[PDB]
Amino acid sequence: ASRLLDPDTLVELEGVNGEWFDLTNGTEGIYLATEVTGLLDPPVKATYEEPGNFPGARYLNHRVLRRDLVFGVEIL
Amino acid sequence: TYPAENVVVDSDPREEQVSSESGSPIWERMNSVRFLHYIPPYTGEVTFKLSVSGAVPGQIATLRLPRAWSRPWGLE
Amino acid sequence: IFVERVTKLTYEWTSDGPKGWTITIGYKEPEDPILKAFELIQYINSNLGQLGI
Amino acid sequence: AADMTTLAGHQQLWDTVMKRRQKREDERIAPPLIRLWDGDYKLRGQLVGER
Amino acid sequence: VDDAIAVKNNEVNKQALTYTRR
Amino acid sequence: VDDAIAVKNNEVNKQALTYTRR
Amino acid sequence: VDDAIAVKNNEVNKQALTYTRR
Repeated sequence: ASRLLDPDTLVELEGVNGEWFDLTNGTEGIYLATEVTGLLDPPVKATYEEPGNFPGARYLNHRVLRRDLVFGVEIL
Repeated sequence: TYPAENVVVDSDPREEQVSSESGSPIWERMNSVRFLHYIPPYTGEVTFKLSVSGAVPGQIATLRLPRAWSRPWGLE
Repeated sequence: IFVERVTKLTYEWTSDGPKGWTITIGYKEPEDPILKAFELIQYINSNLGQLGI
Repeated sequence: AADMTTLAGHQQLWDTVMKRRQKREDERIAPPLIRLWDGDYKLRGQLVGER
Repeated sequence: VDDAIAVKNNEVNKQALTYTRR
Repeated sequence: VDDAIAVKNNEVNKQALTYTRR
Repeated sequence: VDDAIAVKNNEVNKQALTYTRR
């Protein structure tokens, strides 16, 4: 089959004063740039312990960390 | 009514070796006796001779020898 | 050959196996100076008890 | 018992001493037997699997 | 690091029990 | 790290001799 | 390292005022 991949994805920011930015269409002259880390799953720390002098390790706990999100905006 | 004094024996030296589904402290009455020996690597045919008293026809004991390999592919 | 009596033995085991033995031959003060402070304080509390009698 | 008249028995003596030497090596790296007991000294269990 | 001072502190606390009691 | 704690321990032992006689 | 030992010492010197006076 033949197909253009043009996703429906809309990205908007609402600021601390209630002003808005469309980062997809750029009607405020601002666009999200080609580098994003920290969308999708948040970071997790998983903790394990040694079972004494025996094979492997045992699961203790896991914790979701803060989401550190790194991106750029292109400003015309 | 409690369940019968059915026991699970695990010979692994780390865990409580003898335990019962009734919750009875069957680690007492074992009088310091432990299971001490493993089946060594590359052991072929073995006959396990059990014996029982005070049991009726159709009662079933079981054995497991769980096969744990260092690899997905070989070592036999 | 210096000869004296074994005054202390310490054994240590970890999930990496043995660390072996610490042997003290002859009489030695605690190497940690805080433990030398505790040793003097034990002698004081014993003498302080008898002065109360 | 080894024959001290011939080299074959001197090799058996040497190999007997190397066997004893190896059995001591295995007892170097073996951990103590650890056991826990209550007040009144009843055995609760042997401890294996400590960190 | 704080952890190395904390580990040695814990050893001295277990050896001080030679010399003190409640 | 442990060697720095060991050096400071040796210096304290040498200074404790102002205050002690065995 | 020796800086962290100096910080730990200053904290103990302060806490020892609970238990001492001139």
